Amino acid sequence: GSAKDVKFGADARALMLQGVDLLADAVAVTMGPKGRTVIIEQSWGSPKVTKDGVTVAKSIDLKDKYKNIGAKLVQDVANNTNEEAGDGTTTATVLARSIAKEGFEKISKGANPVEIRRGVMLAVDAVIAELKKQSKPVTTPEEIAQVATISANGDKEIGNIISDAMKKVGRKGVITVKDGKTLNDELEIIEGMKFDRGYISPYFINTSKGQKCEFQDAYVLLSEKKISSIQSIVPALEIANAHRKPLVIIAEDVDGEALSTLVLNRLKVGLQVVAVKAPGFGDNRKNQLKDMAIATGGAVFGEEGLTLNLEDVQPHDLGKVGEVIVTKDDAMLLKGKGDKAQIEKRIQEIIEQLDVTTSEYEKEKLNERLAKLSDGVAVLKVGGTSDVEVNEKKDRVTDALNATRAAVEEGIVLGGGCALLRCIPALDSLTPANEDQKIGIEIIKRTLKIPAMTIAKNAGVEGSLIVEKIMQSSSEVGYDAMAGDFVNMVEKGIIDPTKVVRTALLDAAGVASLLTTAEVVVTEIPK
Amino acid sequence: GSAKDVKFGADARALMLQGVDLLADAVAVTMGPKGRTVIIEQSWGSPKVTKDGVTVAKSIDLKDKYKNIGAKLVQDVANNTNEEAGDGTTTATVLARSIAKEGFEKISKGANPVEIRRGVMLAVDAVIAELKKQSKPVTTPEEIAQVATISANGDKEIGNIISDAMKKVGRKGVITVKDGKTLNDELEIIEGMKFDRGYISPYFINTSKGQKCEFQDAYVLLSEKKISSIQSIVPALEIANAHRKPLVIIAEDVDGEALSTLVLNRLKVGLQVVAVKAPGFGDNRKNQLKDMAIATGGAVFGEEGLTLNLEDVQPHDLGKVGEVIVTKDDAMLLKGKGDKAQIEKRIQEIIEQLDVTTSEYEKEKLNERLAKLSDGVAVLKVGGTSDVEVNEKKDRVTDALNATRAAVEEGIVLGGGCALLRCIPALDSLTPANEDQKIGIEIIKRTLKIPAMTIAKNAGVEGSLIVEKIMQSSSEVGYDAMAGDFVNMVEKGIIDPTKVVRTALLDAAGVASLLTTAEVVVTEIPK
Amino acid sequence: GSAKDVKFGADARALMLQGVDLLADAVAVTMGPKGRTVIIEQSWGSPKVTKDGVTVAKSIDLKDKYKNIGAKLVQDVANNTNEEAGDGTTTATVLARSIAKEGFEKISKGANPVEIRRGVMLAVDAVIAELKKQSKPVTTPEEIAQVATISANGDKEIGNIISDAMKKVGRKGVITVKDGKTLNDELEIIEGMKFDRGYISPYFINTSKGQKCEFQDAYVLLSEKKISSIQSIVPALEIANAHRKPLVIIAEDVDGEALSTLVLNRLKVGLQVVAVKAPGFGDNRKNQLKDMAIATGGAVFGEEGLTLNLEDVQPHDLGKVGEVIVTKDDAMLLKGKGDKAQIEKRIQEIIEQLDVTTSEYEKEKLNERLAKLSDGVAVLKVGGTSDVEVNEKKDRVTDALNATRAAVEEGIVLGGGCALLRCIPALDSLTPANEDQKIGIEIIKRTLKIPAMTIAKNAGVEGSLIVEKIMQSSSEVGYDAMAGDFVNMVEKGIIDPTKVVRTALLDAAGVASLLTTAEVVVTEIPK
Ligand SMILES: Nc1ncnc2c1ncn2[C@@H]1O[C@H](COP(=O)(O)OP(=O)(O)OP(=O)(O)O)[C@@H](O)[C@H]1O
Ligand SMILES: Nc1ncnc2c1ncn2[C@@H]1O[C@H](COP(=O)(O)OP(=O)(O)OP(=O)(O)O)[C@@H](O)[C@H]1O
Ligand SMILES: Nc1ncnc2c1ncn2[C@@H]1O[C@H](COP(=O)(O)OP(=O)(O)OP(=O)(O)O)[C@@H](O)[C@H]1O
Ligand SMILES: [K+]
Ligand SMILES: [K+]
Ligand SMILES: [K+]
Ligand SMILES: [Mg+2]
Ligand SMILES: [Mg+2]
Ligand SMILES: [Mg+2]
Repeated sequence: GSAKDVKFGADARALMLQGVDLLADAVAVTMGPKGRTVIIEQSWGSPKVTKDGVTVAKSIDLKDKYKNIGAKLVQDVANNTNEEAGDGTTTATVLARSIAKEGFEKISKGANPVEIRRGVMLAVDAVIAELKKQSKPVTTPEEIAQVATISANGDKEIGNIISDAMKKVGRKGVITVKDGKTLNDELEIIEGMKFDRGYISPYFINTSKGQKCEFQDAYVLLSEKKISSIQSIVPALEIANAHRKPLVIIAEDVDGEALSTLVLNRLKVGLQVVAVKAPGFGDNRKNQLKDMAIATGGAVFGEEGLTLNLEDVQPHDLGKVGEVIVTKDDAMLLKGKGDKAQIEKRIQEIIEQLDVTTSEYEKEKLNERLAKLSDGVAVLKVGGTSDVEVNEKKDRVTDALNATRAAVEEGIVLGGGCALLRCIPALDSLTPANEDQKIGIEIIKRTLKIPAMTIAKNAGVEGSLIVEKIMQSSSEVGYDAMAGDFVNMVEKGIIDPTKVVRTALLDAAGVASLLTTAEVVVTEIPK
Repeated sequence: GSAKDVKFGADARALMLQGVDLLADAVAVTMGPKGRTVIIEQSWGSPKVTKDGVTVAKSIDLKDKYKNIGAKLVQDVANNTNEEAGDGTTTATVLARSIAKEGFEKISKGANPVEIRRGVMLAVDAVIAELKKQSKPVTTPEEIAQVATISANGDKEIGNIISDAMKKVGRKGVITVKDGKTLNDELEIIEGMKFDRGYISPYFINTSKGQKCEFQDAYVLLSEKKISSIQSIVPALEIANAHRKPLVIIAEDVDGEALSTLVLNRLKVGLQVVAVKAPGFGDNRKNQLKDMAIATGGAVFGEEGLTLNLEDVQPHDLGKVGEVIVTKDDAMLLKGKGDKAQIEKRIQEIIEQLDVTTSEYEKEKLNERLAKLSDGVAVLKVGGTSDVEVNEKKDRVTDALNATRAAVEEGIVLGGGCALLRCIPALDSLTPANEDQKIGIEIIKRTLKIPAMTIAKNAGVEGSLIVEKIMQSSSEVGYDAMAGDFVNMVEKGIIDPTKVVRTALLDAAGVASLLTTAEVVVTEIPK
Repeated sequence: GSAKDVKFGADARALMLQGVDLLADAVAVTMGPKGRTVIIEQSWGSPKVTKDGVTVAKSIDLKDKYKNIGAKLVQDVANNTNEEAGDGTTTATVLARSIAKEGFEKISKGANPVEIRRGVMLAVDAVIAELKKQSKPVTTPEEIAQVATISANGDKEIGNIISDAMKKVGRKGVITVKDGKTLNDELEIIEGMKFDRGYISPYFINTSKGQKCEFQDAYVLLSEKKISSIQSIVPALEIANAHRKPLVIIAEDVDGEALSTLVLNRLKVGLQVVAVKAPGFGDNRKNQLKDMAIATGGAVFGEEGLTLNLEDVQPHDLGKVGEVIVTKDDAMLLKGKGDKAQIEKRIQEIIEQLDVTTSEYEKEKLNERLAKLSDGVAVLKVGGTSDVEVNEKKDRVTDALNATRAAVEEGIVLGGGCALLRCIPALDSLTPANEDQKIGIEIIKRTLKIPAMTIAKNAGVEGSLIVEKIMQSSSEVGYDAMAGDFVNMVEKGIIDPTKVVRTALLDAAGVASLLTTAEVVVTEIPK
């Protein structure tokens, strides 16, 4: 319904290329070890300093709508690369700009850009097959540290701390990045079942040094329903007092009558009890209670299908731990006495629940449940003096974690853009179906030198000479742009994940080669 | 009541022709195998790349209201062609522009454009009769693959996957296109009675390998009313326990009492039961329940007319299945033991229900029920690396499905615009009533060369020489613009549906010949 | 989504440096004893005159977005230095401007600004280690007075009054600044437990000379619940009348029946009673009541876990005070007769509660409770003839308290910028890893003379000659810019807190060295 402007052919393609060139020229300055940063103004306060390609891409829009179309398409390239792999967005941006420029140069009257796109995709398939052929799996934690160090702009402390976290909680474990109140980065390992639910009554503290509740070899009473009646808590207290053992009551809530009974028996006769609210909101709360029951060797009272009531409690029905810490903010359970076979069965059930899930919010919850049933979670606290420093370093820590996970799942190739450089003879061994497919294959072949050229150009040297000397060298030798040397890349640690490289190439090609099929561009007339 | 501007004659016709010419020049670049794409800016995000004619047409509005009138009329041409046939909108746009231009050139003082319109419609009737005379029915799945390949811009994989879907679910079956999370396209065939309602309680899972409920040779209890009381569910459980067979209960819902009984019997004694909500949101829900009862050999309980009660259930009253799969999001019934004659009677009743409806939404539900009763449905998942490529390919998959259905229902003619080229002697055999009808017949005769000329022009060659060489050749010889040679069109697979060609010609002519009857154009003053 | 402007390299860096330079040039005029003030217009009335660096920094925003980015970054520096330390924001501003300018000058094609940042942070670590080596603890109240005098722009009366406050309530005690209605500053020491709730009924006044209620050796009845009934107040009156001793009833509230009984007993028969509302809203009210019970040797009635009722009150259950003062607005308790070891246990419990707190709102509440239990609080009332004068002097009093607290916790170094000047040989004893780290070390080395140069430049002398003559002198000799001569800084009292100096240096370096890594700046289009 709105009035439209319509452009045809080379003028529209030139304007779209100007937009692509602006966004890629702003992104490409951040590539490699000698890459620089981009300052983006935020409308609500302090500006953001970043070295992340998708962050620079997403934060650029142009007043010219023909240039903004190309900007949005390269934004789609960088965002798809960020979603699929979590790293390699700058590489994807420069590859997409190169494919778009070389495809725009090759459009003539007799050219068929759709067949050029077909040739581009065939060449990308060949290059991805070569990348999977030349990849090797990660088998040492030193390779993990090298991947996390390269992906964090040569920061060996971030690589070492990610390697330590992955040593402790496992290669497929849960690691969460957050900010820190200290100048230095730190790694905290949370083992057992720790959840962020504190006390219900402050009077339950029996360790005034840390203002916390401390028991050893304690009974555990787990309730799916909120414990309200006094008759629902008297037999459990009777068991816990007749056996002379502490009692941790984890429930949905505890009302005033049961709280008054617990606090009276704590402050008057000296009963070792503590009440903790059940973590979670909804079905995940019930799943976490079942996990705690299996880990502690108890049964959950208040079942909505089994109807287990709190008035007939047996000593075998109660779970057992060998240490519990209850703080005002959180509570943890240590060395639960649950049966190992049932714990393994619950772990297998969680793993099989992970196979059918697509919401990507239930997967995180299930992974957290699996981690709490296993060696635990790792928290990386990122240090700095200001919020802008912490955000800039946290983007790099997230990049290193994503690249390390991709290297774990799919292996490693040579870093520095040399992996794409070693795939050129696999395009030289290709027979095109026609001239347009040949044009597309040559477009991809010329594009395969772009990441190494950009990394060398950011280092202040002539990238074409560097790429020529890499291609004249052996297959193990590439260019260390940090030292400015020609080195064995595996022995020097410059390595990339295979997944990141192929994700960047595929996501750049699929959009740029479709952008180079256009003849007419329709925009709205600006108001 | 708004102030108006009024234009007379040749200036108004020139402005409307400028609008028609702009829209047709933006649409015509997408025609043929060597056609290109159009990028349309979307206001909310990523732009849209398309080769579809009606998408380019509908997305163009002009600030000049006199040009916008012609643009809206040729939009109506493309939209009517899309509604009737689902393909051929670019052909319709270029035919409409040709008729409008030739009719605007032929208006003089002594001319009668209404009689010119009469001659145009008479010529179009002659051409449509010739097209139906020269059409051939589709009798091989190879022709199906050829039609779907030509309609999907020469993609052989889309044509092959549509041919496989149409082999499996039938030539009049249900085939639904949707997006895919994988780079490649896939075809999923859903057989039996699968609906979008999963379980009710997660305790019914007896196969945790895929988090699903798995039974073989199960009883089915189907209820049109909600199952809430204990006495509504106890006799059915008694029958299922006495005969020692599983029981799936498909109802409107299951309230807490019956659900508690079902879960308690599932967990404690080990009763093989599962509860599923009835699919649908109204009358279609009851129709689907009746179809399930006929397919499974049972009866629907709680019927509004028959008044069947759940408190007196017989073993013959329950339906039977050979296998039922109940997952979290869907449930399916396989190998129903219903009577074949009643299934055929229900199928015939559904077929006769299709002949007395025109809402185009109940028709889809009736076709889905017919597919679930006889052959199942097919789902084409379209692959790509980004959403823009997925949408661009999904447009062509939809075009190929529409063209294949049109070819099934009405047959095929020659592709490449040669079918319209072979209808010119039929116009040479006509005798006009007067001079204006002769003018209209000549307008249609000159218009009939336009699609082949446009297809050859987009390929980079001179279209007039190509059209002359086609008309000088045999009736089976046309121009392969993809290979750029002169071939047997049927043997090379370059074929079109007759319905698409005649729909495009009729829809272009009816609006453009009425546009060429105008003398005064009234617009609003732009505020 | 908004249209963006993008700038590259030296032009963007020049604009950002222009913003940094304007903000630092407005802040730097306030540095040192001969610094001047800044008048900031306030939109709701009288302007604000200030000598505080963070106040000038926070109150400057620019219409040019590229200059505003640098202004916001130096504002972040000053705000961080204000939050961690409470002083030294002008020093941090000038250090940040120096690091930003020297880093912008050193960027070339072959330069790597990230490694330059690495060298900057390594040099700052060396300088902070040297500062901690050359620091000495505060051991005399004369040093406290000297620190508070230097931090209050040479006002020896503010330094003397802060030294007296820290003599009376301790160096870790609670000291609160507020305005005064008198031209001169004054210090008020509040001992005992004084809270903000006066009487309830005006008939309780037994000393009309000050309109106050005055008892000596009084019983104290504390209630956690609202005393409302006759039975809830009768036996306390019975024992206080049988022992012939006054009664102070501190409760949540007193309803009409109990209040009528108390007023009738006071007016008719002459009962020495007074009712006081319980200070606080929430858990802090209950904690203050427990503090008063431990201090007075009584028990809290109406406990939510102990359930102690007001109908069985014993003489030992009541607390005892040596003197109570009750006025209209406040009430205080003096010489409570509580057991000393329980008071010490409560004090240690409060101290251990202070170990785990992060809200920084409960921390001041716990500190106020600890002050009301150990040694009272100090209030500094700032004098002046107008509100602008009182605000300008209150800023300096707050600066002096913050610097005094930092000197208590972390020690002192030489004032006048000489402490940073004595850390230059510790950078001369550093071996850089490469050329860019050498550049960063030289940037910090040239930056270390900036505060002394600015202090000397504000005094009207040539700062470079002063800094050269300081560095040619002994390690104890600096420049008194107030007297304008070279003196012994420790013997003249010109000393700084170590924490303030290291906080300013670290906060300036961490942000300026990250600002000097930028190559692209993205701002929004000004609407
Ligand atoms: N010392 C080095 N010598 C040569 N190449 C290096 C060196 N360190 C890293 N690289 C290469 O530089 C690239 C990393 O660049 P960078 O991390 O800035 O961008 P990216 O991974 O494409 O995207 P993103 O901006 O999202 O992180 C990789 O190809 C990596 O192999
Ligand atoms: N290889 C070929 N050689 C010659 N003509 C071809 C070839 N492939 C397809 N055609 C012809 O090109 C036309 C298809 O063009 P296209 O599908 O772009 O437009 P359309 O059907 O008019 O509209 P729509 O945009 O809705 O698909 C048909 O007439 C078809 O017969
Ligand atoms: N008489 C003096 N001679 C020399 N230097 C002095 C003298 N008095 C104070 N100084 C120095 O001047 C500096 C104090 O400056 P000023 O208090 O104005 O700013 P600041 O501490 O950087 O920040 P803020 O504006 O937040 O107070 C300190 O370095 C102090 O040692
Ligand atoms: K980057
Ligand atoms: K088309
Ligand atoms: K100052
Ligand atoms: Mg990276
Ligand atoms: Mg088509
Ligand atoms: Mg100061």
